[PDB]
Amino acid sequence: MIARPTLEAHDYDREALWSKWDNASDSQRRLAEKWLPAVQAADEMLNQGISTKTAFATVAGHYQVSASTLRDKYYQVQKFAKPDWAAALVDGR
Repeated sequence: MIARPTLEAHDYDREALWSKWDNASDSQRRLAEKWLPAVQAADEMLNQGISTKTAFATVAGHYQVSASTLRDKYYQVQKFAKPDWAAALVDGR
């Protein structure tokens, strides 16, 4: 679950960011949920020091997503705290 966290440690108030999620359509939250297990699984593989090609290839093999698309998003959510990653995926360009 994107449970609901300890809204305690943050120089920025997310109510605005999470209000956006609450008002987002079901399809948008659903899309973010689909991309959340792929980005999270990739982090575990990089932690084990697996080659990026093999790490992304394995993820692209198990998940039907573009390896190039997932890599761009993985670095983009790096600056965002993991708990807000679900909200960051809602905000697409």
